[PDB]
Amino acid sequence: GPDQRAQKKGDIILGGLFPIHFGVAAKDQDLKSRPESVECIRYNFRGFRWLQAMIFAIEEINSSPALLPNLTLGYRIFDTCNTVSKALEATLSFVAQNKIDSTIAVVGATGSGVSTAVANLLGLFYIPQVSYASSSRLLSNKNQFKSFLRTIPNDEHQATAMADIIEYFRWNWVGTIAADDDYGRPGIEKFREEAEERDICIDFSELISQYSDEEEIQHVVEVIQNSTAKVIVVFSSGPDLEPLIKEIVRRNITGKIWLASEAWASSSLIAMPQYFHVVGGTIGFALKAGQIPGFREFLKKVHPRKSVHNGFAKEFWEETFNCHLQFRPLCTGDENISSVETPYIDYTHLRISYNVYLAVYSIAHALQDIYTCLPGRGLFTNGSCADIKKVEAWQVLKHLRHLNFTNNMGEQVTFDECGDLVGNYSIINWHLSPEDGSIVFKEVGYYNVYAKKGERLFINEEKILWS
Amino acid sequence: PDQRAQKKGDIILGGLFPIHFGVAAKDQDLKSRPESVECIRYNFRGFRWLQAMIFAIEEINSSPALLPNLTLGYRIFDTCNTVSKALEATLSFVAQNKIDSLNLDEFCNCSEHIPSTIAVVGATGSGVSTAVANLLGLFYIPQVSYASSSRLLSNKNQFKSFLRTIPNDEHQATAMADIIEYFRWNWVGTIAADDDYGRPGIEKFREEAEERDICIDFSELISQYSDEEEIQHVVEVIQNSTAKVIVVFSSGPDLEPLIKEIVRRNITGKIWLASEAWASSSLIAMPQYFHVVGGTIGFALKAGQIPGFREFLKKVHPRKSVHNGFAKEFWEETFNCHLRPLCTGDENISSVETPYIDYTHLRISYNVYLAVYSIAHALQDIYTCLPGRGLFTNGSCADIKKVEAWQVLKHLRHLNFTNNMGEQVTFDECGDLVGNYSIINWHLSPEDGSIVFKEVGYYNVYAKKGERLFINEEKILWSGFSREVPF
Ligand SMILES: O=C(O)[C@@H]1Cc2c([nH]c3ccccc23)CN1
Ligand SMILES: O=C(O)[C@@H]1Cc2c([nH]c3ccccc23)CN1
Ligand SMILES: *[C@@H]1O[C@H](CO)[C@@H](O)[C@H](O)[C@H]1NC(C)=O
Ligand SMILES: *[C@@H]1O[C@H](CO)[C@@H](O)[C@H](O)[C@H]1NC(C)=O
Ligand SMILES: *[C@@H]1O[C@H](CO)[C@@H](O)[C@H](O)[C@H]1NC(C)=O
Ligand SMILES: *[C@@H]1O[C@H](CO)[C@@H](O)[C@H](O)[C@H]1NC(C)=O
Ligand SMILES: *[C@@H]1O[C@H](CO)[C@@H](O)[C@H](O)[C@H]1NC(C)=O
Ligand SMILES: *[C@@H]1O[C@H](CO)[C@@H](O)[C@H](O)[C@H]1NC(C)=O
Ligand SMILES: *[C@@H]1O[C@H](CO)[C@@H](O)[C@H](O)[C@H]1NC(C)=O
Ligand SMILES: *[C@@H]1O[C@H](CO)[C@@H](O)[C@H](O)[C@H]1NC(C)=O
Ligand SMILES: [Cl-]
Ligand SMILES: [Cl-]
Ligand SMILES: [Cl-]
Ligand SMILES: [Cl-]
Ligand SMILES: [Cl-]
Ligand SMILES: [Cl-]
Ligand SMILES: [Mg+2]
Ligand SMILES: [Mg+2]
Ligand SMILES: [Mg+2]
Repeated sequence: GPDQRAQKKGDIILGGLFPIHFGVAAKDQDLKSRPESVECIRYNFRGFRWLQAMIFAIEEINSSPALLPNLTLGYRIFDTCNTVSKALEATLSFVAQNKIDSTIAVVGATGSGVSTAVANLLGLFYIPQVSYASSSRLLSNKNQFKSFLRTIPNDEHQATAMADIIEYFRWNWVGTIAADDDYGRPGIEKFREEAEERDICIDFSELISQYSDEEEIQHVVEVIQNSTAKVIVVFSSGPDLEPLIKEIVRRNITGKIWLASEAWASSSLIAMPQYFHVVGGTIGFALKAGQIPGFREFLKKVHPRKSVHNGFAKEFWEETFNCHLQFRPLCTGDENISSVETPYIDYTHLRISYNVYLAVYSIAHALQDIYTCLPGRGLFTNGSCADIKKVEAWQVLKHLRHLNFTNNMGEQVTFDECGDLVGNYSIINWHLSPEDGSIVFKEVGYYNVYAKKGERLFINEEKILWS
Repeated sequence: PDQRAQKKGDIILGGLFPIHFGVAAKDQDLKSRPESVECIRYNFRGFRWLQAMIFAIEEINSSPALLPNLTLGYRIFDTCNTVSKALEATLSFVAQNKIDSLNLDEFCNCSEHIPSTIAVVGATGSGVSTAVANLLGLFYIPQVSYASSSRLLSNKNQFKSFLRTIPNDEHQATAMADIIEYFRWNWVGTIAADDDYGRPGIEKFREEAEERDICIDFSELISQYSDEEEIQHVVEVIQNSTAKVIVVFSSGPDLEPLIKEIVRRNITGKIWLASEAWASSSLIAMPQYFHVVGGTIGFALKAGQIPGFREFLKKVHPRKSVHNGFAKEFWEETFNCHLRPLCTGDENISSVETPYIDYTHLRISYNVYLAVYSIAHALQDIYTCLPGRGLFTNGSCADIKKVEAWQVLKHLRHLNFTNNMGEQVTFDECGDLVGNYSIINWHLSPEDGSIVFKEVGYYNVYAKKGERLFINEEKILWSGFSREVPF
């Protein structure tokens, strides 16, 4: 498969897909010469941290005598660059054996459009796929996506929560903006429905993307400028929102109340001090934080020399310290992760990282249920058991479907009939640090998804800065 | 990959067609290894589409002028209107390319006689074509769809190798808004197939409706595989709404279960605005639904002609058609027999009415024909390329003895030829072809008792905004029969 990867041999192999870069180099192909492989661009430190959470979980599991005693979990982890084409190249390598007719499960991907394309392929071979971040309602369809599960909740609930917040403040007038993809469009469509139900009037609705040109961006900015709406609901990833926000900042459009979907509510591409005059005071959703003891210390042990199995550690180092590995100064190999602020280690809560950790543990526990299976008490024909020495992916899928374990936070993890894992949301608000000058994500509330109308939303208004 | 239509040649075109309407829905409990899904419900019109591709290729091969050195072969698979079947097929189309991408030729035992697919014709449903395009685009294999009209496929960043001989739905959705504004209708309902055809068609409709101050009372989603509760919910929304006009963006197969239940409950007096995929669908235009579905107003693509195609169609035979492995089941389904009594092998295609041969106009069939000819002409442009005047680096030319798919794509992107109807065929920068629409209205035949598609207007996409619609109000029969409005 692909050149740059994180790989380690084992008895049972987990595939991994993570956005180590935010995108791909805009060399629009006129096809005058044979297309070359496209270059990934813009290092995603947070994504590398996500990838680390998978490697951490696997090492921790292998270090546990109790969990899967006979066996070692290995891995094969690739960079998607947030792009369907790269994700799919990687995925063709995961199914290489099956297609000729060995990867037993896949953790990923991030964007719902990437996970969809991956799922169409993995589902052919009944290889289970557990996404840590793809939240589109479209992936809940088990007729189309037969092998897909996720440790993040479905956006039906988040979109409803957005309508509930607006109704809570007795607002009645908003604008909407959505990424033109399988995350933004179904999220905002559900929002529209719930908003109409609550007599919230929507003054405009625009689409954006990472690749919107100057005219498209200009048009959206003009719609925003010509509207009396103050509250703008935005369902988008950071990369898809960034070009719009840059232009809004350029024109100094001040005083908007931004309501942020979870994909950009914590995005370092948007939460930048020099945008704060436009973007300050945004209110957004975040998933519930989880804890992973020892993960931060593991993170600080990365090294381009010592990390033999993780071929992304090299570029990570070069990007962090702005150097080149043996004029771009050469890296010493002795520099200090703690001296440079990036999202790699500058975080307070683990959210998506926790979902990654749970995705791996879901797979591991499903395998453990195979290991401990007693004849007659199994899930397959005639109460038969699968053989863990010769496990097939479809058996792991079966076990993932019936999985029920208690996680380190004391919570039961099970997947519903659609492969979804239910969850609540935290509500955060963008403040400026008086110490730091940086944007701080203050928790101001939470949303309890499965409570009765009018008992779901808990907000501490006193904590909100409207700028 | 078992049943297929296949024939060797120097240059191979892939094909994808919905020979069945769907698959046997059977939730797998995964107590034993999953088996492949069963395709169900023979699609005679789709088999005709597949025939138009084979016909075009035989015609081209019979032409001394067009591609003289070379023969075009083909490898054509049934999608059953499903992503998974389409993708199994597509993995065969890219088998060679894929081995190269992963260096798999060295690390496992791999053949040296895997024939290369140079272009693919298909698929039908936009949801299927999108998934196929993600894969074909990886290898820059050109894909020319004859029916996938979603605006999403116009995105060349995502779908690098996709083109089509059908217009995208942006104008069609606009036309629906124009018609409503024309009749001063308001508080309309919308229904869309929950896929990449229905959702973006209705989204564009919503935008245009808003621009014209048309209010929408409900918006529901449906599919072929909706369960009883889902269908019941949508029928209840329709029952509880004051809306008389309902805009429906869906294929026939995705609409059929909803319509059956609407008929079951005798919901009458609705004005249905039909997207092009179901405005002529034999699954919906059935006499016994006419009390619900009569008077539907919908869109139809421009017809084209293919001399000799009808006669080619009548030549099909389970014995003689060695290359077309769908001919067997076609025969059995047409004559209700087995190779249910045994088939003689001598029965007559003209004795049984199915969509195979019971048609007036070739529309999607013509798109299929043009898709194949688009590929052939792009190849011809390679054949006739003169050094310095070529499309590649330094005005260089491709070698037609060693053509690569990406070069065909390049040529398709700049293709400009004149078709048998005297029209220029070119694709815009998004891989799209422009087309007008006829507006049709569902009448009942006084002779036949069957549903007839009366032209009552047209939509000219070349005219200025607000001057594209023409309707002849006098020709509309409301609820299918009434010249008096309202009644
Ligand atoms: O499904 C999707 O496309 C989004 C992608 C996404 C989510 N959360 C994120 C955090 C960082 C980067 C990307 C994301 C939630 N679902
Ligand atoms: O893009 C899609 O999914 C639809 C599929 C489709 C169209 N027209 C048709 C006629 C007959 C059967 C199917 C179709 C237009 N685009
Ligand atoms: C917004 O206002 C500008 C300046 O008055 C006007 O000319 C333009 O047509 C408007 N643009 C949009 C997209 O509404
Ligand atoms: C935007 O407008 C403010 C006043 O609201 C003005 O000071 C300046 O032009 C802009 N703000 C900044 C931080 O540049
Ligand atoms: C999961 O297991 C716990 C502990 O036995 C049990 O209480 C809970 O009811 C189970 N949940 C499901 C959904 O099976
Ligand atoms: C959300 O939190 C509430 C309050 O702690 C709890 O009762 C509920 O079960 C949680 N829901 C989910 C889906 O985790
Ligand atoms: C429609 O009919 C009545 C409205 O009062 C009610 O019993 C039923 O639940 C309604 N259904 C829907 C989908 O609105
Ligand atoms: C259904 O209702 C209409 C009258 O509005 C008509 O088509 C038909 O006579 C009715 N049939 C039944 C069984 O109710
Ligand atoms: C195609 O060819 C004709 C003349 O043969 C030319 O005039 C026309 O502009 C061409 N079409 C396009 C879209 O370039
Ligand atoms: C569309 O309609 C008008 C004639 O009504 C004409 O200008 C144009 O040629 C038509 N285009 C096509 C592709 O038929
Ligand atoms: Cl990803
Ligand atoms: Cl799947
Ligand atoms: Cl981000
Ligand atoms: Cl098809
Ligand atoms: Cl493509
Ligand atoms: Cl149909
Ligand atoms: Mg262990
Ligand atoms: Mg809009
Ligand atoms: Mg020839």
